[PDB]
Amino acid sequence: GHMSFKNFKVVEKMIFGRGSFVQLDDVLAAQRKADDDFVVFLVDDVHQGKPLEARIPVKAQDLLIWVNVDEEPSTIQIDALTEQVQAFNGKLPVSVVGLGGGSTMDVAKAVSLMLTNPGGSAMYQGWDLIKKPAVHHIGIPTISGTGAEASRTAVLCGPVRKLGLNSDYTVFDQIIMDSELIDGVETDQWFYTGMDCYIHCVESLEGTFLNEFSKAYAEKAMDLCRQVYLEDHPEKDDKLMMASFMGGMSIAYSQVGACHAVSYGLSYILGYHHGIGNCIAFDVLEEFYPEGVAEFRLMMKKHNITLPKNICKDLPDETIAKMVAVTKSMGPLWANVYGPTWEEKVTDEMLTALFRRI
Amino acid sequence: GHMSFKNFKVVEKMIFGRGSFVQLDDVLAAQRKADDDFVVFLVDDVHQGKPLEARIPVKAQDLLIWVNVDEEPSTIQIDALTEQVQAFNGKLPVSVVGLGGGSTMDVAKAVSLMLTNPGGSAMYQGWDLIKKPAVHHIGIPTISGTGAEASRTAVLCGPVRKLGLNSDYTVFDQIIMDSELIDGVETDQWFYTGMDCYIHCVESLEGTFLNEFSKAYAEKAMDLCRQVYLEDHPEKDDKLMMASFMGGMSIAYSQVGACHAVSYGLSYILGYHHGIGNCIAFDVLEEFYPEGVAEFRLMMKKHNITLPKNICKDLPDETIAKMVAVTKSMGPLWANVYGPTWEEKVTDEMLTALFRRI
Ligand SMILES: NC(=O)c1ccc[n+]([C@@H]2O[C@H](COP(=O)([O-])OP(=O)(O)OC[C@H]3O[C@@H](n4cnc5c(N)ncnc54)[C@H](O)[C@@H]3O)[C@@H](O)[C@H]2O)c1
Ligand SMILES: NC(=O)c1ccc[n+]([C@@H]2O[C@H](COP(=O)([O-])OP(=O)(O)OC[C@H]3O[C@@H](n4cnc5c(N)ncnc54)[C@H](O)[C@@H]3O)[C@@H](O)[C@H]2O)c1
Ligand SMILES: [Cl-]
Ligand SMILES: [Cl-]
Ligand SMILES: [Cl-]
Ligand SMILES: [Cl-]
Ligand SMILES: [Zn+2]
Ligand SMILES: [Zn+2]
Repeated sequence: GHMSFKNFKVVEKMIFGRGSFVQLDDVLAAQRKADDDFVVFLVDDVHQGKPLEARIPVKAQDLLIWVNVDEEPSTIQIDALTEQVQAFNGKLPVSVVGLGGGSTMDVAKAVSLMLTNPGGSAMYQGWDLIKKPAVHHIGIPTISGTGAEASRTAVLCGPVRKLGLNSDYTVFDQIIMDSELIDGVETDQWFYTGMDCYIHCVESLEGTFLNEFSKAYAEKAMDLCRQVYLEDHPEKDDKLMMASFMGGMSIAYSQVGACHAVSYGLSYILGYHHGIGNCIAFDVLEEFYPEGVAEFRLMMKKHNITLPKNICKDLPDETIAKMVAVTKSMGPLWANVYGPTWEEKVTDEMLTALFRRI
Repeated sequence: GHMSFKNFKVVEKMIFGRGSFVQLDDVLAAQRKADDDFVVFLVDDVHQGKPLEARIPVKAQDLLIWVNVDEEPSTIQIDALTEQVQAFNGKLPVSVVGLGGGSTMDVAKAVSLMLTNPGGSAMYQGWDLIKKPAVHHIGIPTISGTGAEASRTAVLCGPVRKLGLNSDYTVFDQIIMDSELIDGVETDQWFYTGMDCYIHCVESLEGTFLNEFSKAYAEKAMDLCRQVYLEDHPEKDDKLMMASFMGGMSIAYSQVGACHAVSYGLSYILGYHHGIGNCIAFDVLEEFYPEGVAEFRLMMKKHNITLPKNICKDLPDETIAKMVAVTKSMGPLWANVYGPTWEEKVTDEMLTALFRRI
């Protein structure tokens, strides 16, 4: 035998450019072989009533689903959506479009997978469980930072917990990166989601699992984040969309760390959304990432960002302990932070003290 | 109608990591459906007698061709190689491997194309002329900087001139980036080929045709080049391989400029190789790229690089004029430098004066 590095599968086709949403209809047309071939549009319901709605190239035969992301995606939701598509028409759609953030894009990835992989989405939560190629699927981010447009995963809250459908088949066939679509995101959520990128970079770049491929992508996306959140460039939306993209590219040969691991306890037990949750966690992690936290804090001041505080002050001991146990279980993240002796530092007590500061 | 941005097609699968050459045999095995399915290895003849030769996973049925790159690739060469493969076996090979620099990788791309596209390689020099998908093809760079592992082109000297087979079908199906394979490149050629990356970045980043996608890739590869040629990092070979890669990625929404346009006259009339030729040209282009040329010159001093000088001092006027006319004809490059009024600055006299300084 020999050791193997990951053979990394990327999004094969991409359009970058402001206004490029207008090209979606042509990309779709190339998949519509028959007159009646149809497309599923999964669209974040934030876009309902906004200028983008009128531009979505929906045909008479197509299925437009408004996705509500008040809660992040779940296996139940995926399974209901996949049955909806199945009841809508006897034919497979020729493409599934995810038009939204990480949540909606992940919904589109997962639906496109479940349309060709029976048994429900929970069954495929894990690594390389998907047996058949997905329906052709297109990702179109309308808020930048998760890198979900680029990744091989779709993160779903299952019967227990948030875990991804990781597979080469998960990857979008096509992405369209049109930063006009993000120009209206509100300041706080713009900050929360873009900090998903920045924080991920900081974590990855301090990790024990890192090569120069991932390092170069993470460095440059962090650089782009600094330009967006500390400077004032006319191309700020294109820069942030590019950062997001580069972040996603960096995932291959890197890992997250202490912020994601903590954030994961907050999300799973207290229902905090992914972006805000990482920001909340990062602000108590100055001992892990002193430079990144200091810079993050200047970024927050620059943009009048106020994080909620005292979230965990009065919670029952038992609820803390549940977050502690979830966080502690994320071995590969803690190994990324501390190396193979991580179990000696990642204690119930050290974690409890972090959560009590949030 | 609407405007369209390019829908950029990238290498779909990639392995990055030192030692990953050992994985080539497994990647090949996945293409060998029948016992007797064969592979073509196109290998730069520099590797003959070197440690790499013994490691190439050549099977009894396979065809190993030593490619001599004393001259850069030509349509005649491509056509002869494609006929050799055709005479070797009645079946199509299941993959074509290019193991070498830009020259060898481009030979592999072009052979893999010609095996499924009859009529000779000259006929396909241009844009999107290829009618049928290529044979599965794998690029494995053994000297870093051209970005040819990433690009949609294969540059061949045709009946006239160097022009590429540009097509989405040209793109490698798989790249393997193993910087162990570049650790032995000699100082001067290491410099010439890595400067292909750096100079390309400088040109692109000053261009009128540039978006933030290409800008971020070009910036980061230029950053990596600076780390390699001005600093002294233990990971210098991984950094340069990554720079090369990122350079290739930047091509989509950018263009070259005055260095490539000049260099092209030198190559076509005087037979200068691509890397050295760009270095030779760049050293007279301080008025176009003052900062890049100054830095390039410190890089040369750091590595005891001496460029040949007085190349054109005594040439016949007529030979200068041929280089001038070739260089002047590269409109899109000159438009990248000066914008749509470029014809008023790009004169016979201005170009002649540059060439007489080389
Ligand atoms: N697949 C992956 O690799 C990956 C990576 C990181 C995170 N994630 C997942 O991504 C999800 C979070 O994604 P996210 O941070 O983009 O947030 P999101 O998709 O939940 O959206 C956040 C909010 O912004 C709103 N929004 C979206 N586009 C907008 C626009 N143009 N204008 C105004 N508002 C807009 C949404 O309606 C929602 O209120 C989580 O479920 C997380 O698990 C996935
Ligand atoms: N397809 C593209 O997008 C693209 C882009 C830029 C340039 N190009 C083309 O690339 C070609 C030049 O490529 P290049 O600069 O890599 O040089 P190359 O392929 O010609 O090789 C240069 C020299 O280095 C030697 N070499 C290669 N690997 C080595 C190793 N491991 N150790 C020692 N010596 C080694 C070669 O034998 C040769 O002498 C030109 O034909 C140019 O037109 C193509
Ligand atoms: Cl829904
Ligand atoms: Cl929340
Ligand atoms: Cl040859
Ligand atoms: Cl030469
Ligand atoms: Zn995240
Ligand atoms: Zn070049």
